[PDB]
Amino acid sequence: LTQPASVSGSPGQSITISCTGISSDVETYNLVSWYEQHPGKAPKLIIYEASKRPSGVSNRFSGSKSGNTASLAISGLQAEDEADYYCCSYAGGKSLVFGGGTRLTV
Amino acid sequence: VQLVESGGGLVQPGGSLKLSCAASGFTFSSHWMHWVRQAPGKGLVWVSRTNSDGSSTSYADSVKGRFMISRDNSKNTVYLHMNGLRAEDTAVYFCARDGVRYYYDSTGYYPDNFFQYGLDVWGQGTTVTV
Amino acid sequence: MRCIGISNRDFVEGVSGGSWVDIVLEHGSCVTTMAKNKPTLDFELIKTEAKQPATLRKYCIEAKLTNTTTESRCPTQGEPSLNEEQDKRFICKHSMVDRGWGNGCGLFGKGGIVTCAKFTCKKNMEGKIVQPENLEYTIVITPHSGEEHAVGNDTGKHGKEIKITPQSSTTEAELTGYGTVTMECSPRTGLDFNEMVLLQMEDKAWLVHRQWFLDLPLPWLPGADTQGSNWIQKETLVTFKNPHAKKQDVVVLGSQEGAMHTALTGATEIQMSSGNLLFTGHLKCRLRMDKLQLKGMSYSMCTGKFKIVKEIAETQHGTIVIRVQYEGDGSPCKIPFEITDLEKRHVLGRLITVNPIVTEKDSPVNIEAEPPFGDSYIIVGVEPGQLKLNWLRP
Ligand SMILES: *[C@@H]1O[C@H](CO[C@@H]2O[C@@H](C)[C@@H](O)[C@@H](O)[C@@H]2O)[C@@H](O[C@@H]2O[C@H](CO)[C@@H](O[C@@H]3O[C@H](CO[C@H]4O[C@H](CO)[C@@H](O)[C@H](O)[C@@H]4O)[C@@H](O)[C@H](O[C@H]4O[C@H](CO)[C@@H](O)[C@H](O)[C@@H]4O)[C@@H]3O)[C@H](O)[C@H]2NC(C)=O)[C@H](O)[C@H]1NC(C)=O
Ligand SMILES: *[C@@H]1O[C@H](CO)[C@@H](O)[C@H](O)[C@H]1NC(C)=O
Repeated sequence: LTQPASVSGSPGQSITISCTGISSDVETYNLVSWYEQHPGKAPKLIIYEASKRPSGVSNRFSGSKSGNTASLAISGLQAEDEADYYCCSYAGGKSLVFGGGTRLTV
Repeated sequence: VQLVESGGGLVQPGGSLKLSCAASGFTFSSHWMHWVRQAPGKGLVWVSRTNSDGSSTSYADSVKGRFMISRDNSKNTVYLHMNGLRAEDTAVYFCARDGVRYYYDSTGYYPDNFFQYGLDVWGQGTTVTV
Repeated sequence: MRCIGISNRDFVEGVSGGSWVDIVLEHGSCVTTMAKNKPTLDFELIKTEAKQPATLRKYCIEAKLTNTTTESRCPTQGEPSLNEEQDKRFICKHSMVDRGWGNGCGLFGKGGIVTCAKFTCKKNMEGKIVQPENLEYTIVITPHSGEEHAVGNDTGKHGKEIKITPQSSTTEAELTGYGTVTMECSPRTGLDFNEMVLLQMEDKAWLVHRQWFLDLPLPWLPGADTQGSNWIQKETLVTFKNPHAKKQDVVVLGSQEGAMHTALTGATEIQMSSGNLLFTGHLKCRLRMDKLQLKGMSYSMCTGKFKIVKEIAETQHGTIVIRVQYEGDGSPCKIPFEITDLEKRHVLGRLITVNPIVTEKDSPVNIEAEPPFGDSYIIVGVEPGQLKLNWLRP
């Protein structure tokens, strides 16, 4: 699963984080998961099922699904969003794989 | 809704270490539990998963053979057995609860391919150096 | 002298002197052979070995199920399938499970489930076919060379080791200082290996009926696949359980070790001492002392006095053993020996260790002889200083 190295964006600005990794099956991308992890601290589920967002996670956080790509949108950047973002999906029917990791710089 | 972790410390290469992850605040017996690795200053790596009883288990190709997952619903705890630990296996191990699967499988038993998951609750982790 | 101290000790002597003599050897038995103007010999069967066994089958008596994998599909989604199904080290079974909204399916109905588990054998037994002619027998021929350490010495190489097969029975054995003894044996096994399988189980063995061995309901490997992974009939010890159409579970059936031993009551057992097989049967052998000769005999008697260097001990058969050292001159020498009555009138009792000689003065000689019942006098050496020793024998 290949994620861009790092994505930088000004506060107020809307950005997007891609996620694409070889797998040729709709079963994979439709089940992409996104995690917000600050340094040292434990990860947090921000998006599940490619677009579904759990209660607590800010409205600004969006979930897109492409044919062979996955996208995480942060519509309106804030200073507090400066962290590490990791996508995740199915390697095989019973296996999970995390992405390269994107470093969000506000 | 807690996920406590223990077992970390000094470990020599090609050695045995058992990692225990305690649980409270949910129906543990009914939830799929996961193990996820993370290097000192690098990215997340999914390690293993377990269904309710431990009949369906999965492992990363990187650990396949040298690792082993297990759990007892009595103690409400999940375990990771790591034998023949190579130097490249050095990281902070995390135990996570697949809470999303519970909205779909209220039993947490059925080993389906590509079922909807989402590692809801995470533990604080535990560092191992090998 | 190796036989001295063994309970099942047979004293065998030839008829018309002793040119030839018939002896029966067995595990635990020991035979002392005597022939006139021929050295006394100790024969003992020490080993029996099935030398070219052919494994027929190998049975698993203790099974272990590991590396369990399960896959399930929703109703109207097809039969589930694992790559462990094609793998022969695994045991797989499909079933049907009730699926609904509450367990993760958009529609209610039966959903296919498949469980696979790796069959690993913990303990096994082997069924070897032995050709009767391929049973190797090891016999020790220890002469009655008065030798200081000879007496009951199991390890210290005093005797010649010879190997016999039912096929090759006739053997010439060279005993240093005595010549050659010829052995024409004939094994009396009691039970032949005709349509018999030698069923070996760790440290125990049995002789079982072939078809019975080939009919045991246990997982097995052929003789053609030893160190193999694909165990045939894993189902005889593995059982699958799904009684509520909720979950499929694999179960083992537990060690058949004990169960087997019970079926093997009406079977000829074979024991094992120090990891080798101890066949119950006898072994009749014919001896030839024709090329055997007493060491010395052309020697002169001992001019000097003798010294009893160890207290006279009586064997379980009434015979006595006497260790005497030479203090005189003449060695290589010939020991004067006699057992008489309390007035030296008649020479009573025989001599087991025939023609006792001294090689080196410094080396003691062990003399074994059967004293007569009642009161006797053991006479060692010649005048002066003749060793007179009174003996008691009720
Ligand atoms: C069963 O048989 C054993 C061996 O079988 C026989 O061995 C020889 C002796 C022949 O009879 C032959 O026909 C057989 O193959 C037997 O073991 C042997 O016994 C002797 C002792 O009786 C062992 O040791 C030797 O003796 C000296 C002791 O010296 C003092 O005593 C003697 C009188 O006994 C005096 O003459 C001296 O002046 C001394 O006061 C040992 O010290 C020495 O052994 C050590 O030294 C040698 C040489 O440096 C080393 O090679 C050894 O390893 C020792 O460290 C002598 O060698 C003799 O070793 C031993 N032979 C073998 C092959 O082991 C045993 O006694 C019999 N047992 C029974 C219960 O019947
Ligand atoms: C099966 O699991 C055991 C215990 O974890 C392990 O030792 C073994 O290597 C695994 N099987 C295979 C085929 O590697």
